[PDB]
This record gives sequence, structure tokens and C-alpha cells, in this order.
Amino acid sequence: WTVDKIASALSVLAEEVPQNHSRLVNFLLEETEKRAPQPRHLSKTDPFAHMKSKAVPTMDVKFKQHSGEYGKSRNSGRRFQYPVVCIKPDREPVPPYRFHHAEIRKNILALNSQLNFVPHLRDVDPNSAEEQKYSAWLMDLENLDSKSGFKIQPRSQKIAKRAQAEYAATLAPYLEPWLRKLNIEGCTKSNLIRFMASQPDSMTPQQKSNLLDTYSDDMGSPQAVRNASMFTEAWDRVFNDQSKLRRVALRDILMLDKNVEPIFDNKRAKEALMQKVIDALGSYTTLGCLICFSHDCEHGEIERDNQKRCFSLEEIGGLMPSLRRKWAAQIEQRQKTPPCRNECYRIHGTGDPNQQVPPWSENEVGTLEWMFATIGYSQTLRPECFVGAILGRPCWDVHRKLQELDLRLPPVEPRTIPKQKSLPWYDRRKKQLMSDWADATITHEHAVRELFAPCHHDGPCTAANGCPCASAGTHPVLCERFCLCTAEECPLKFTGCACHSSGKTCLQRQGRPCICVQLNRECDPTLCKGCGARERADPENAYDEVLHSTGCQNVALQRGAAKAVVLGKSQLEACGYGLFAAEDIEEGEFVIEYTGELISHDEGVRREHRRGDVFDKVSYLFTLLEQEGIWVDAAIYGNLSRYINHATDGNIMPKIMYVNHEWRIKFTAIKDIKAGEELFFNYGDNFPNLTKTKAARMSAPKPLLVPKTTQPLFDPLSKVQLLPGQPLPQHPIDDSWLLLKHRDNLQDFIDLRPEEKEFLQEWDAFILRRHISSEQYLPRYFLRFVREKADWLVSKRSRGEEFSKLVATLLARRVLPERVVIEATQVLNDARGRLREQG
Amino acid sequence: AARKSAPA
Amino acid sequence: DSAEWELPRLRTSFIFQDDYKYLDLAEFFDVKFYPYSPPGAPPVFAATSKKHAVICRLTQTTDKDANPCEIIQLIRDDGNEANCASCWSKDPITDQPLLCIAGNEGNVKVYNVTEGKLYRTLVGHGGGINDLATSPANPYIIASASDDTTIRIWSLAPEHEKQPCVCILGGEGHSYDLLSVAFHDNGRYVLSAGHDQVINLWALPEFPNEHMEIPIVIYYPHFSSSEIHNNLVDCVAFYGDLILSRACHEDTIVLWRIEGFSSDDPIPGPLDAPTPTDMTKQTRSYFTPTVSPQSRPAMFTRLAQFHTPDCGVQFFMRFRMYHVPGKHPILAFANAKSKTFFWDLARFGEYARFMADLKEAQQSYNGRVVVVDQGISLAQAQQVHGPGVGVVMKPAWLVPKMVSASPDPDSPFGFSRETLQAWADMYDLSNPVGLIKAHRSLAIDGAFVGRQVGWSPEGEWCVVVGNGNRALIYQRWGKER
Ligand SMILES: C[S@@+](CC[C@H](N)C(=O)[O-])C[C@H]1O[C@@H](n2cnc3c(N)ncnc32)[C@H](O)[C@@H]1O
Ligand SMILES: [Zn+2]
Ligand SMILES: [Zn+2]
Ligand SMILES: [Zn+2]
Ligand SMILES: [Zn+2]
Ligand SMILES: [Zn+2]
Ligand SMILES: [Zn+2]
Ligand SMILES: [Zn+2]
Ligand SMILES: [Zn+2]
Repeated sequence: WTVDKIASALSVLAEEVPQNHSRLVNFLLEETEKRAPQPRHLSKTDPFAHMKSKAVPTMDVKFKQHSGEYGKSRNSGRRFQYPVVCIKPDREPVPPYRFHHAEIRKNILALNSQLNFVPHLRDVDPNSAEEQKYSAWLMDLENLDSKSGFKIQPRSQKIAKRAQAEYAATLAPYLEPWLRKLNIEGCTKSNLIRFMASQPDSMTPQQKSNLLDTYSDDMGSPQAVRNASMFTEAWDRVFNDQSKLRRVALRDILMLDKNVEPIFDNKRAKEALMQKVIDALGSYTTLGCLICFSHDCEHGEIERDNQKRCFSLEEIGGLMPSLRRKWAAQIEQRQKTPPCRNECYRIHGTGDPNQQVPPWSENEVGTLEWMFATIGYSQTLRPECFVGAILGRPCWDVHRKLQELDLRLPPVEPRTIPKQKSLPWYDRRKKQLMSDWADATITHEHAVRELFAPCHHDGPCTAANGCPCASAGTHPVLCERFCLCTAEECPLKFTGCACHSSGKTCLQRQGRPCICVQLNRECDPTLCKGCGARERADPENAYDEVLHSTGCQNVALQRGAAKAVVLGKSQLEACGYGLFAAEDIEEGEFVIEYTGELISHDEGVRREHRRGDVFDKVSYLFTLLEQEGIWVDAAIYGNLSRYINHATDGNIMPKIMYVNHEWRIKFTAIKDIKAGEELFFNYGDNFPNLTKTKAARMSAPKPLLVPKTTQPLFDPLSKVQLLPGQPLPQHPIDDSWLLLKHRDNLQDFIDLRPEEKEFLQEWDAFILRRHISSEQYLPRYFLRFVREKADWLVSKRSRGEEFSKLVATLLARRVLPERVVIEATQVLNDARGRLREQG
Repeated sequence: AARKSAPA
Repeated sequence: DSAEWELPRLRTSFIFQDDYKYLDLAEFFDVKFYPYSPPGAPPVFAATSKKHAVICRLTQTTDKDANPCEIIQLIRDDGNEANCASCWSKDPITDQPLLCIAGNEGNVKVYNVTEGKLYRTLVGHGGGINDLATSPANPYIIASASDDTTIRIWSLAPEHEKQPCVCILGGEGHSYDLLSVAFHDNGRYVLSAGHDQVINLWALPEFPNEHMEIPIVIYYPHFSSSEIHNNLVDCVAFYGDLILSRACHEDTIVLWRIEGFSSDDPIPGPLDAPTPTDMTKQTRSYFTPTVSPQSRPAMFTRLAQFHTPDCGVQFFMRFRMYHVPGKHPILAFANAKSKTFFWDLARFGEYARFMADLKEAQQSYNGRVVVVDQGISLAQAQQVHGPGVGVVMKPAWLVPKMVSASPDPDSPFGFSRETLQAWADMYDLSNPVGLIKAHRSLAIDGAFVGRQVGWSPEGEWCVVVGNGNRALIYQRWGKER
């Protein structure tokens, strides 16, 4: 056997490929011919029959006749005059738009996009100013894709790759039967892949190790390796001819093999006893949101390479710092100082001294390990009851196994951090701002704020210890809920508002003011007690007019109830749509939130020059955080606020608000608005032409019926013209497509095992619907999940194990109470108590 | 570069 | 007998006067035959210029100096709209013909052609409409493709009067102005294409026979790919479950297919559709077969490229296939350099079999093969040359000028390399990236850019329309004496 002889055999085996294609094509062509559609919906009589030749406006038609093979015109240019029937239209078109405008409840995260086509503005004359204006514009759009320092692939090779990939798809099935026919010693796909990793370089030496870990390095005898080395060279001589367009190296075929391709994925998510726990909870600690509790959400950073860095425990040191502090809090509370369905401890010890017990597997001992660690130095909560409900095993088995392995925690050092003095501008104890606070800090100034991970250091929150809250910015910023520092040890820790009133409190204009209002932020349902946001901020209590008539007036965005509004034709000259009031809006009332896609300053300019015109302009970009460079694009996704027009003396006004570590845009009434009136706001000094790196962007300063109006009003979906007096349409937000988007994202993760994905997709499907933003409502919504999916959870081994990992992470975080764990214990054993009752 | 209308 | 093999020849050609006289030029953008008339009825078609609708009746004549065409109706859309899209429909109550016309304003105008009145107007699209298509499954369903990058599905049914828009194909599936919309015969699948270079296949739900307060929005297609063509797609169509499409600067009409797609399987739900997770992937499909040795199984397959030369930078040129039970399938298309092309798809299969037999005979008889046309028996021809001479039957329409060519021209066996090559160039399908030469390529007098093609229900008439308000009528199975 030799390279020249192998390449000869391949050439004859290759002539199978074009004779096989011909067979296929002809086969499908005969098949479609046979299945030709029989014409339907035929009228019983000829409907045109009555009509005769028409030979008041009149138009010319000159006829000509042809004969023979070349179709030579038998010159008879005979023209007849025909009467025209002028049909003027009764209906006017709607104002213009681009894309289907869909409604999103809250802002959704978006991926940075590239231009993969040629935007055609209009017909340009060859060698003219119009051509030079258009061609220079496309070269400037190529410069935006290149500015990112990204994978700048020229169209010359895009077309070439496309072509090569198509050929690789063609030959791939042929490889195994061809190899099988040749029957060469050492010429097996696995061995050819073995040779691929070994002989260079288009693979990472790290990826090379992985491929050689899956397969071996073993491919001996030394003549068998000669054969594999010969075949690769022989194949490239036949199918990888460098002078050809339909070209493909053997390397490229092996690269798409099912056992090869999952090594080159680029879609990755992620005390010896403790180490095991850390690895076991990995997925939950890495993807699980600290804000909304989802493993796929609209929170987290999208890096230039479109990879997500979630707002998870890994952002604040992972499991260990958050948990070490829990144990410390637990051993300190210890100084001051329940029965279930399937047995317990007060009734049964380790069960019977000599009772036959089935052997526990590695997965079962694992569930005992991580649950004991996350509960730790507890007083009330005991793992055995819950692990019992999870593993299905009787409660006394978890006592027996716990004694068998003798579980001992790591100890926690006395973390009695010395006393620090209070800040000259902020009293965390009396909950108020004093002195030159507005100059001292930048917490309230969102336009100049730069996002950073909450501080997770063990020392004090100063510049010397390296606290970012205090040192990273131009000025210090108040420590928020996700900082590991506590209120008794750190003077920067935000503690909420001391606000309370029999009437309305936490108002824009007040004896002593509301710190939340002053800090340009809504009230925290947890920290802002007795104000009393815990009840009002809850969207389930959103239409309770007697609840909102008093108390916390600062939870407008959190209640998510917007004043009734209508879409219509704007009063302004050539403006298209405008938003109109459907009800009466009094001064100082929350109208609507500006929702859209969360994009970078960079992505915003990319979209602007992609969609925009040089021969011109419409923009739905709103700045959320000027410094960090986060913008809100309402071009496709958002709400009716996307249609509000510009006017210097508007009736409403936008304000960036900190809403539980979520920056949000709110519109408040700066005038008294009557129904049928057009809503307006001053767009800011960043939008150009407005008459009654550079991107046109709007900024901020740093039951019912169709109303009576002169202008036409349209339904946002159907675009049908609504007539006054009719019931005002209120279409509920359909999230299904967005839930689908999130389920699939998780499914596309390589380093997520099928068992993990199943629970993660089920938890997220459920939780993304509740739009949780405060930990204050997680217990409620957790109990609803453990109740609704109770039967689903008991039915599988993996589901219980996965569910416990989620429960462990939330416990370690001190975000899930003890009482909620035992209530979940009771609903799971009752769900399993009904599985045996009928199974 | 692309064109939709025919040249006269 | 051999009449099934004939292809059209130029008959009548009319130059309608300039209707768009604003200094851009007046052109006929859409030709469509009425599909609901009973069998045998003289074919009636509509021709759409920038501001007019010409309605003609064609009747076969015995005299070669007579004009079969008769303009029975001529309408003028009195507005500022420059029309280009058109489709036929029926009055849901009276069953009288309806003609849909859309242009650069964004409204679909339904005309009661027989009475010369306006039936209704379909409002909602936020840009100009470029293509209109009628559901083969339901004559009241209309699909419109607009510059607003969306597709609106409309129902002319009495239950859908207040709100005629039954469906919206939106989401992020398309990013720029749409140029083509096509229907599957089942009326459940829709093809869409345009400037963004993406070809999308959508599955429509079942629409209730009641009032719809809001249309059903479809966020994702069931198949989406921008990798079939490297340029803007202006014409897309279904041919069975197979796809035909064309792009600018490519000189081809591509016959390809979605791997795993069969209209014989159940229509997938909206939540079965592939969502775009990995952006570094320009093709996604619900249909993809699960069985494969490759981690990435091919989602589509390029089958054949119909060579349609001299188009260049010209776009908004549409092909039309004649596909009726019992007759041959004929693909017709006119280029930007005054030529009308024809392909009889029944020819490939016959050639394939002819060549396969010829190859087999050449091997079995060592090149001593005699080929005799159909019009003499095989066992009759075999007796003339006896045993030791192979005899292959050649389809009559195969004309001269892996299979070995004759050595010298006086040789009793085989065809010239030039004859075989000429044949291969028109009927060979072994190369997905090959160029199939037109089976009939008819020239046109003066500068002509083809826009739309239309076949008469019995495939006896082929009307091609274009620049300078022209229409070229081609005839087959003539009555001329
Ligand atoms: C956020 S959109 C508002 C909705 C828009 N009017 C529509 O029809 O969809 C802002 C766009 O409206 C237009 N616009 C708004 N107020 C305007 C004004 N006072 N004068 C001119 N154009 C204005 C501009 O084209 C601007 O890009
Ligand atoms: Zn989240
Ligand atoms: Zn117990
Ligand atoms: Zn700190
Ligand atoms: Zn901090
Ligand atoms: Zn702190
Ligand atoms: Zn307050
Ligand atoms: Zn507060
Ligand atoms: Zn409050």
C-alpha cells in the first residue's frame, strides 16, 4: 500500500458520488411530478363569459403577430384604443413602521449582532455621486464590525467556506463505506481522528488532549500508522485539490463527526468533603440569578464574544464566602439559646438495630453531603427529614447513614470584625442623608455610575481593604443587598427608608424626607419595612386602589400598573404614531415604563447605521446608564411608550430608577392630562432634528373605553381603526416565544447534563413568568412550584436530586427560609404517599 | 452593486 | 402523440402605452391567470403595470394573422401608489372574480373586475407590499410580503370582515424588506425571502371560523437559512416539497430541499420552531433527521442549478413553473438581456434512462451499439443487426450536432464528443453546482428585462411581462392551419 495507490482507489470510489446524485435528483423529480396538485375551488360556470372586447380616459395597446422557429414578427403593428375604468380608493394606509412591534412585560437581554447582508436603499447609477455615497457607507459599516476586534471574515472566503462546507456534507456519508471497501489496516475513522489530533495545527493543544483522552494515543503497529498517514495525504490529493472551489480536507470531514465535534463546542456554562459539594452545586452557583432566581434570564453581562456572565454566586466568590458567613451567623445565634409523615427522630432513632437496608449509591451519599453542608450549624432545620423526602428513603435511614459516615463540618473562626465609625454624610442607623452627601457620593447619579460586582472581601469596606463600592468609582457608593458585608459592620450598607404615614408616604415632595426618593430609587420590599412596600410592590396587589391610596408611593415600576393609553396618529406633521391618554392622569402619577432590548453603546450605533438611511432617521434607543453604556432599544420589543413623541414643554418626564439592582426608565406626569390628549416629553440633548460612536438617542435629565379625539386611533396588534366609545383594547402580554428562547438557550449548553437541563428548564419555565426582583416573594413562589410540580418531582430520581441542589444553593444564600424547607418536605412525602396509593 | 429598474 | 414533448413558441406581443410618466420607467410587474374558472373555459389573465390592471381573454385561432388576445377590462388605480404585486380571489358570497393589487403605499386593493368596482381594501402593513400570493387550499386566504419586513395573512371570509388579518409572521426571522412570498399546496406552509438574504419556511395554524380580535403572531420560522444563496433572494417557490429560488448576480434558479421536510407528515406547532441561540449558525431547522454519524447533520441539500444567464445586477425577476396533473412540468423564466428560457422537467428522467441503457450496452457489446429513435420494435431493430450488436431506444426529441464517444465521424456506432457534451449540458443532473442549459431559449426584439411568468390552466399559453409595459404571449398546441 502507498499514497499514490490509495488515491487511485478513492478516485474510482468517488465516481459513485455523481452517479448517486443523478439517481436522487431524478427520483425526487419524478415523485413531485406524480404528486402534481389537482386544481380546486372551481366555479360551476365561466364567470368572465359575459364580457367582450373593450376596443373618459383612453390608452394605447399595439399588437404584433409572430411565426416560425426564430419567431419572426409578421409586421402588423395594429393599435386599438381602450376605455379606462378609474377606481379611486376609500381607505388610507396606516402610519409607517418596521418589524412586528411585540410587547414585553420587562426589559429583555439582547445579543451583539453582525451585518450578514447588503442593505439596499435604492438604485445607484454606474460611476455617479449617488453610487459613491452608497458604496462609502457600506465600507463604513464594515468598519463597525471590525472596530470590535472580532472575526473579520471577508466575503471572498465566506462564499469559499460555504461552498467547502456543502462539499463536506456531500462526502461525509461516503467515508465509512469507502474505508470499509478498502479494508486497510489502521484506516478506521477513529484511527484517522487519532492521526488528526497527533499530526499538525488548527486545534488547541488543550482540545488535542481532550480528543486524545476520549480516544487513545494508541494506533500501533508502526506500519498501521504509516497507512493512516498515507490515507490522509491520498484523500487530500483527490478531494483537497488547492486549485478547486469544491475542495475539502479529510480533517474537515472528521471535524463534523458526532464523536469529535463536541470537543470544539465554545458554548460552556461552568476540606475534601466541601470540595465535593462545590463541584456538585456548580451549575446552580454559576447560572442561577441572584435577582430573578432563573438560570436563563435578562440579567448578566454579554461579553464582546456574545458569552454570558450571569448575575450568580460566582460573581460574589461562589458558594464558600456566602456559606462561611451563614455558618458564622448560625454559631453566633447559638450563644443566645417537629414531626413528619414518613417517621422522624423523636419516634424512631436509626430504625431497627438489625433491619435489612438496600445499599446507597454515590448519588444518594452526595445528596446527604451537600444538604448537611448548606443547612450546617442550624438550630431548627434538620437535613434528614428533607433528604428523606428527596431520596424517598425512610427518615431513620438518613440518621443511620449520617452516623455511619460521621459528618463533621469545617469550623468557623470568630469573625468579630472591629467597630468602624459612621460616614459623615450617611446615617445607616437613623436611615437618612446629611451634609454634602450629593457631592460626597454618586449612588443617586445613575448617568455617571459604572457597574461592578458587589463586594465579597472578608475585611472592612474601605479603600485600604479594596472595597469597590468605596474605591472603584470616582466617589464611594452605598453597599447594596448582594454585598457580603452586613449592616452592623459596614457603614456603607443601605438599610432602606424609615418612612411611615397613615396617609401616603415615600413621596417626591415631603417633615423628614424619604431616602429612597432622594437616592433616585424605589423601595426594597425587604429593607423598606413599615413604609410599607412589602404589600404594595407585590404585582398581585397591583389593582387594590385602597392599598395604594396610602403608604409607599415609591413602588410604581414594581406594581407594574400603567395608566390606560391608546395608540394613534400623531398631531405633529409627518410623525406617524403618537401615544394618547385613554384616561385622566393627574400630576405626579406614573404613566408608563420604557421597555426594550438591553444593548451596549456599541450595539446601538451598529443597529442605527444598519437600519438608517444616507439619502434621508427613526430611533427607539433610550439611554439607561450613560457611563456603563447600557441602552434600551424598543424597535421590535417593548411597549406603547415606544410611540411617545418629542416636545420641549411635554406633559410627562422620564427618570432612571434603581429598582432592586435593575436600572429602569419611568415616565411621570409633569402636567394634568385629560383623555384624548397626546403624550410628549423632552427627548434630551442627544437626539438631533425635532420640530413641532454617534447614535440618535433619547435621554433623561441629569373596564375602559376609546377616548374622544380629532386624530385616528389604532389597535396595536390588528392595526384596525378604533372608533370612540368602543371598549379600549387591553391585550395580555404573550411570553411563550420568550419562554421558548430561554428553554432552548439552556438546551444548547454543552457542559449541562440532560438530567440537569430537565430541572433547570422546568424551574425557569415557571419562575421567568413571575418576574421576581425581590427575595421577599421567592418563598411564596417557591411553595407554589413545590406544590404544582409535586407529582412531577417524585416521579424521577434525577428530579429530586436536582431540586435539592437548587434548595441547597438558596439555603446557603440565606434567601430561602427554614420553615419553607420543612413545608416542602411535607408536600413531597404526601406526593409520594399518593404515588404508591395508585401505581 | 444591485439594481431593480431596467435601463432606458 | 409526440405533442406532449413540444415547448412554447412566440405568438402575440403587445406594447401597452407608458402609464407611469413621472421623471422610474413604466413596467409590467405581474402577470396572473384566473385559476377558479371551469375546465375548458377560455383563459383570462391580469397584467399589472405601475398604475393599471389589464384583463385579457385568450382564444385559440386557426389563422396565424389573427390576435387571440382581447382586453375585456382595463382599470386605473387612481392614487399615488406604484403597484407591483397581484393575486386572484373569489367573492365569498357571490363567487365573482376578485383581483388583489398592492404597491409602494402598503394597502391591498381588492377589485370586482366583472363589475368594474372596488370590493375592499386591506390596511395594516407599515411599508410598501412587494408580493401577493393566494392559498391553494383556500381562495379567501392572501399572503402579503412588505418592506416592513413582515408577512400578513388575510381572510376575505365574511367571518373576517371587521378584522381581516388572521396572522402575522414577525419576530426577528427577517431584518430587511421582503421580496417574495410563496405558498405550499397544503396552504399550511409559507416561504418568505428578501433583501436580508434569508429564506424562511413557516407553518401556519388553523384559523377559527369566527371573528379574530387580534391576529396570531408567529415569532420563529420552522426552517431558516441564508446559506443557499450569497445574494438577495427575489423569487422563491415550492415544487412539491422541493424548493426553487433565485438571487441577484448568480445567473441560476436553484432547486434544493429541506432535509427531513415532508408535507405528508403532521404540521408542527409554534413551540416546535427553532429559535436562534448560536448566532455563529446561519441555518436552523425543525425537520432535521435525528439519524447521522455527523454531530451537525445537513439541514438542506442543493440538487440542481437551472442556468439562467445574463441577469447581472438585475433583481425583481420571477420564474413560474407549470405543474398540472397529467402534463409535463415546465419551468419558464426571462432574463435581463432579451431571452425567454424553458425547461421540460420530464426530459431529465428520459435522458437519465437513455444514458444508463447506452452505458450498459457499450460495456456488454464492446461499443458495438446502434441507437434507434421511438417511431420499429426493440426486438425488430435487434433482428436487423442480429446478436452481437446492442440496440438502445433513444427519445425522438434527443438531437445530435461515462459513455464513450465514436472514434472517427464515419463510425457506425456512437455519437460525437460534441453531441454528447451538448446533451449533458441540457439534461445532466450529477452536479449540484452544475449549470443546466435551457431546453428552449427564445430571443426577444429590443431591450427587455423579464418580470413575471404565467401559464394558462391547460399549459397552452405562456405570458411573460417586462420593461416598457410589454407582454410576450407564447403558444403551445396551436390550432393554426
Ligand atoms: C421613539 S420614536 C416615536 C414614535 C414615532 N413617532 C412613530 O411613528 O413610531 C421617535 C421618532 O419620532 C419622530 N419624532 C418624534 N417627535 C418628533 C418631533 N417633535 N419632530 C420631528 N420628529 C419627531 C422622529 O422620527 C423620531 O426618531
Ligand atoms: Zn435574572
Ligand atoms: Zn423525619
Ligand atoms: Zn465592601
Ligand atoms: Zn459593597
Ligand atoms: Zn460594605
Ligand atoms: Zn420612604
Ligand atoms: Zn424605602
Ligand atoms: Zn416607601
